[PDB]
Amino acid sequence: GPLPPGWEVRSTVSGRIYFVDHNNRTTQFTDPRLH
Amino acid sequence: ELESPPPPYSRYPMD
Repeated sequence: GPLPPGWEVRSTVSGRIYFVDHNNRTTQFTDPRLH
Repeated sequence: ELESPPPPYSRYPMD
């Protein structure tokens, strides 16, 4: 699957996608790939 | 976002 190596992808038991980016150190509930 | 506060950025998240 095509995914930039900076995008550390994790999924919450709530059924939510949640990002943790290694460069900016950011946590986003918004997935840019899902749209 | 409009969602609850996301999980604090831990470098390597194992859940």
